[PDB]
Amino acid sequence: RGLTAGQQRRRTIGRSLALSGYVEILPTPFLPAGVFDLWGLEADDSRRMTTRVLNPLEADRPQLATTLLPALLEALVRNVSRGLVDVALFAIAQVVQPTEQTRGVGLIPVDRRPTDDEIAMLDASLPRQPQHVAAVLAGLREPRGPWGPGRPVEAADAFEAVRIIARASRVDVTLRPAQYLPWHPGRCAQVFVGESSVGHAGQLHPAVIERSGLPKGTCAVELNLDAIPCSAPLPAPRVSPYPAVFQDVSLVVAADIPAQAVADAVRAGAGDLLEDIALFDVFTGPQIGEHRKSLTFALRFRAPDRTLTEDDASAARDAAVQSAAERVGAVLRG
Amino acid sequence: SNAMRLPYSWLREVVAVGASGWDVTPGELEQTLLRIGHEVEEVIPLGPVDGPVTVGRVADIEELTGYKKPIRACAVDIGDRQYREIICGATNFAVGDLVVVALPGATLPGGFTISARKAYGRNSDGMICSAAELNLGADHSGILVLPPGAAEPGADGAGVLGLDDVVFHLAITPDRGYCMSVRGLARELACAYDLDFVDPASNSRVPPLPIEGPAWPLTVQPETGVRRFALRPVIGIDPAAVSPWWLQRRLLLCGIRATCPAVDVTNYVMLELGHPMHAHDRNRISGTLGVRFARSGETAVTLDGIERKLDTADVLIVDDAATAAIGGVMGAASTEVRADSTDVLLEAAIWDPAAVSRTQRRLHLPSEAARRYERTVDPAISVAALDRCARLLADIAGGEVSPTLTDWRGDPPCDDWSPPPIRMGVDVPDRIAGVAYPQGTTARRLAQIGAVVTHDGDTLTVTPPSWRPDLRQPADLVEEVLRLEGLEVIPSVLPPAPAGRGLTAGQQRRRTIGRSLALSGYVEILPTPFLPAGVFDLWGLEADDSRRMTTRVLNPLEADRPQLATTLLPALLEALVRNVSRGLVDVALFAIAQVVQPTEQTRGVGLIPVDRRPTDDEIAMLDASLPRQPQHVAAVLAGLREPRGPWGPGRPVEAADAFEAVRIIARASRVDVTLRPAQYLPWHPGRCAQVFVGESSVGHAGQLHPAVIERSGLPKGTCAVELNLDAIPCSAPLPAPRVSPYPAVFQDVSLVVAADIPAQAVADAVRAGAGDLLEDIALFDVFTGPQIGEHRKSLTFALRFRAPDRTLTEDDASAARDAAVQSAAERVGAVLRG
Amino acid sequence: LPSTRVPAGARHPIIMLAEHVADTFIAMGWELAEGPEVETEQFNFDALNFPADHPARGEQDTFYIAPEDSRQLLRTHTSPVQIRTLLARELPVYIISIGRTFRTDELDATHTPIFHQVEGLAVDRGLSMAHLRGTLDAFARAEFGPSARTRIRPHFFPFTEPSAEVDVWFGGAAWVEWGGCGMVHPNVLRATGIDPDLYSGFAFGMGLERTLQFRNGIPDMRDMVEGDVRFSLPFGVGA
Amino acid sequence: LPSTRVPAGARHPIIMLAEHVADTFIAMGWELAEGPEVETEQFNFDALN
RNA sequence: GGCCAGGUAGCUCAGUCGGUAUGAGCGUCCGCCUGAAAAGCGGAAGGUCGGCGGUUCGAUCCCGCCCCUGG
Ligand SMILES: Nc1nc2ccccc2[nH]1
Ligand SMILES: [Mg+2]
Ligand SMILES: [Mg+2]
Ligand SMILES: [Mg+2]
Ligand SMILES: [Mg+2]
Ligand SMILES: [Mg+2]
Repeated sequence: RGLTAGQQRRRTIGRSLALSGYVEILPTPFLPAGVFDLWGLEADDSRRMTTRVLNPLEADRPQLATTLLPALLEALVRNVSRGLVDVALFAIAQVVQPTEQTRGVGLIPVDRRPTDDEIAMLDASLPRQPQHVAAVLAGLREPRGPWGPGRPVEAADAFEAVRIIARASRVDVTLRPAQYLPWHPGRCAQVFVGESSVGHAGQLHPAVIERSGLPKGTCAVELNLDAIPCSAPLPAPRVSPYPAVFQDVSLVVAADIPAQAVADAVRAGAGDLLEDIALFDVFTGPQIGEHRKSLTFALRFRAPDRTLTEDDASAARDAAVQSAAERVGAVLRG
Repeated sequence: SNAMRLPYSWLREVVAVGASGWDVTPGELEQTLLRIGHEVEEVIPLGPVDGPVTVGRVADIEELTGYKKPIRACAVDIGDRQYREIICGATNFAVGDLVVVALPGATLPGGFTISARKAYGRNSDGMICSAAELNLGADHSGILVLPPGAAEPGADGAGVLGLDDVVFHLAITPDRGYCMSVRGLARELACAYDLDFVDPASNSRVPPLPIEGPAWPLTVQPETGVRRFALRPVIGIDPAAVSPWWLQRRLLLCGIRATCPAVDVTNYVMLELGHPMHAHDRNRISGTLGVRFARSGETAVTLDGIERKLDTADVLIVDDAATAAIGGVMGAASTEVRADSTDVLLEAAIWDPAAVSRTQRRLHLPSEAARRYERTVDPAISVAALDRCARLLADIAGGEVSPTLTDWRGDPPCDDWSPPPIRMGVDVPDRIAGVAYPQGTTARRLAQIGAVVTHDGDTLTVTPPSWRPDLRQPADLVEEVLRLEGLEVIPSVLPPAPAGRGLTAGQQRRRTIGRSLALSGYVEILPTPFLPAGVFDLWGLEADDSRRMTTRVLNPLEADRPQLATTLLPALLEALVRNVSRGLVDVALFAIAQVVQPTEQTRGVGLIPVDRRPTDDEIAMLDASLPRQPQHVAAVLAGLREPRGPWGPGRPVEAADAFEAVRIIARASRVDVTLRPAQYLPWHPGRCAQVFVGESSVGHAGQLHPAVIERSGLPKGTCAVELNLDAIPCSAPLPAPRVSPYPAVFQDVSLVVAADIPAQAVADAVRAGAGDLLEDIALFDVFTGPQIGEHRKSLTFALRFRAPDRTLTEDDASAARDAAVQSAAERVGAVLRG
Repeated sequence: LPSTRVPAGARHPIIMLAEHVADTFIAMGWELAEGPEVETEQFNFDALNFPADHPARGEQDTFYIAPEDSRQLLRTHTSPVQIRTLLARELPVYIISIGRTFRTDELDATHTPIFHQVEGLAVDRGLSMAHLRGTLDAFARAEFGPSARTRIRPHFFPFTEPSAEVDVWFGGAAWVEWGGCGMVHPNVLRATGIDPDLYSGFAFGMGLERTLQFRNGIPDMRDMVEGDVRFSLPFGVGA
Repeated sequence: LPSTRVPAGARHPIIMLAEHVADTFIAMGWELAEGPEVETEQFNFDALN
């Protein structure tokens, strides 16, 4: 039957990240010496519940990897410390997450096949070990050249890695602001597929960066590929031969309102005539209230069976404006 | 054509002769016909009608004048003592004609309820129905007129018209010409249902008429391929006679129009037995009838009144004065039956299938006789079909069958029309089917379809019947057994495939290129292989441009687009215009497909005998006669290449985006390319690169010529790239890097060169002079201020030096940099920036 | 905030379907062959047991290459690849071929003149209709899910005997014609230097545009080939 | 002139080699399995004689 | 193949049987407006009316041939 759906996904994710300027590494499963103490993690952090090794190669690194970030951040330090300061590394490997103290299973006689109840008893005594994808970035995200001086890595580059992985997985993700070490609480996004949390992304906490010797502004991503369901959609597009109508709408919202939330509300209200919507302007200033912002979206309307009048499109736009007012408190820019 | 239309009642009748009481629902019949290999295109039930739909007779007609159309007020006898007044707009009937009347309260097909309406100032108590309104036939110009004697006024319309019937529209495969008749289809159903079959063409159903002498002098040239030619006359037919309704109805339900008893009988026997028949007016035949090839330039007027230009390979029927027929295609107007024809000579002939197929196709005459002859007609039933015609016509038209008969059966006369026997193992159908059939299955099924089966131990000797010329090899007999037992009993078993090698390197390369372009913002399209009309004229190509040496198509769907694509760009540009013209103005399209580039004028290779393997010389000869078909990748770009967003207004497409597409394809192919300025239409001569892999040129890229853009209706600044993937060698490098643990040295060098000097040339010269110590080089500044001379530019490269076994000093790296500067000075004329 | 500064791209769904079909057969040990679109009449008709001056070759309309009677044409199917494979490769042969095919049909919502076909050819010792049916059922399960049911019914093709058509059952749920199949005609094996008493074989051919039409419920087939980005983009980047 | 604004990326050769090995065996009809790295001694030693 | 009926702006179409298609809706452009947009109001541009010839002082319109669609 060839490759499973999941195995095909890991290939597409690896191909897409490499084509986007990421270099793959092989992550080591041995955690650095007190790496979580460097991150400032709480004593009750679920990542601290690790599986330990009796005889490690180094007596100060006997813990197994709950997250792929310590191995990627270690490989990032090697590259930066050797002159390669503009790096972006990723890794697709499984982790180790025990749900209890290391429990053992008694010896089952080899002269026979273990029953399916004995098999399930052996699986439960093992850590969960899901497949993860992670990435770290530092230095210049866009190299300099004749075009200009290049762009340093920022949190949005980590969010774009999420959208690169999500497009490779053929799923839609939603990002919500969140606090989760070792990320910067104001530059961190929790990633959601539907209603299931699948990981985090963004810039790393500055204290974590200084205490780890990492480059300033280091960003990071980590997703749980096993929490992302496999999807094989079967789209049935129907290309309308009728002309479209182009319109723009400017909406004012509180600063904390995510731009995607406004886009979703406009889409939910505009109905089936809305063919495309893109945000192209984020404006602040005294013309707009304090701690508020104006967002302008480009809208494309098209009917499948007729040419639209401008009033047809404006009706769909007003319904979208009303939906944004009810969902994110948007006010039409006046 | 291969359509076969017939009503179920007729098909059921022929089956029921041997299987009394046989009757199946239309749904089951459709499934059984499908399960044995007969495509059922349509199942059309007649009607239905409800309420008072009855036979009437037009007893009076009053012409209502002064309207937009002639309107008739008719008195119609419906069988009671009160004649009904009905208004009708049709003019195809007269007083005394039998018609079909739908009275108020009736419901015609389509849910139309009939009621009495005050129309044209008169009272209308119903309507006179056409065949279309009754769902009996397609005619709607006039109303339906039943032939005299069809029924009496007051008879139930649904019964007289047989509206309970169901018409089956079949599509018959060209290997089953015997199924273009009720005879063949009924025999097939007898096989499928394990029924006893009574052949409607057997002597028990068509008893032979007397044979007391020749019917007409006949000369046959056997080189025409004629297998049989029979003639029998019918004298004293009544010109006032008309075919009975049961005959005209069965013709109508089979898609044939009635005309006169002589022609109706020939068409009816054609549908019933599968043997085409034709009626000649014998009183219009002059002298001996001759069957011969046509001569060069000979013409003939068919019975439709059209003169036909004939060919030396067309078979004709001629007499001493004129051509009588185009053999097996259509009869001529000279001997056609007319309204005053009283003496008829019926023709039953078997023509060469290939000769008829060639003639009817060249003449555009796919007549009911032609499509049957080209699929072979049973030569054993020629006299049976002839006698069936003569007796039916004499009965219907009040004539008398003449006891004379001419029956040419070849020279020397052929007495047995059976194909050659076939030897086959008794279990051969079992082996090919993968099914253990019960003992005797093969012999039973082959005897069912009409073959003679003799047993010689384990080997069967099978002689197929004369109406099955498709049964020539054991595989043909296997299909008969398998289809009659049903393909549903064959199990599903996976074959023993061996270990494969997977995808070729070229197949994997196309996947990687398509994946990389799509991930880089390109949308894939399927390029049409047909070039648009005069596209190379729009490009302004020279008349001797190799792209114009195309391959043309004789019969294209668009006469203005016959040539095949020597380049993928015209198809991509057409798709680009479609997108932009519909509101999608920022677009990047790509396509991976083959082109057709001939190296000589179209040279055809003769027919090689297909009974043996063609020699390796013949295989290489057939390949050289075909144009070259290399694999190309191409792309086109217009509008915004970077969309606008909160970051800024976006970036319009420029030539460097096309050069970047080259580099994406190159990285996907694991090869290095070099770009050099070039002039090559339809590109902009100052913004066009030629792509090289090593020393071999693989294509071009850049912005398109502005004059080409204007003439082609393209967006301004449209860019394009095309590469020949077959010209790029497949590469599988094996790098063995050794990471140096020692620190690097960072230095930048600013070199002033002439503006025409390519930056990659300055970079290659710096690499050549620096040596192994150079780990990386990146251009990051191009400066053209008046501090630099006119037509000159300053280039600053970032250099990274590293040794594999030591730490370098600044002097160590400056030594390599100075050697790189000297190398740039010698190779591209570089001057160190002052 | 939006972070994708790259325009949305997509591979064509027909190319993705061909790639999934190719993967399906390679996973079973089969290989993928090639073939030119402009083919000689010898390989498109004569070697495939097409009778001369017969409706089997006449009723099938063909794009012919100028001049007239040039024995050159645009291939009416990927079946000539069977001839090229059996002449060039050693036995046994288990091959599929995906390429463009040319018919003289008017482009509408369900017909296209230029479409893509999947040809299959297996030649080995002891191959039967059961092996053809097993291959067809595995093919239909890969494209239409595990609950896919097929049926074969007799038909005619000059290059096969017995010949059949394949229907699929994945209206809302009924028998829809998928493609043609059958045992390789012994004349085709003799025209390639293969002993029909030693080797048997089967072949099949499905249209990719037709397959995608009811696998996804796509209304207008004109959108499949016209190249509007609105048709490709919803399918995603595709690997 | 340089046209690639995207920095150089690469997949690891070992992953590339594993992909090439996997493709070679899929083409022969084989499939790809799964296995935890933290394993019980029952499956790593005891059940393997 | 048959006489019809369609081919008209970037898209979907209406309309003209000789000198303006006062073409529509949407698409493009300009002004007011906005930080920049859109809507709104006010305005513009753009068709060689399928192609090639003929008739005519002049052809989207009349004639011939041809290409592309539906019956
Ligand atoms: N294209 C195609 N290929 C075939 C192979 C076997 C039977 C019928 C077929 N139609
Ligand atoms: Mg047969
Ligand atoms: Mg138009
Ligand atoms: Mg404006
Ligand atoms: Mg305006
Ligand atoms: Mg105007």
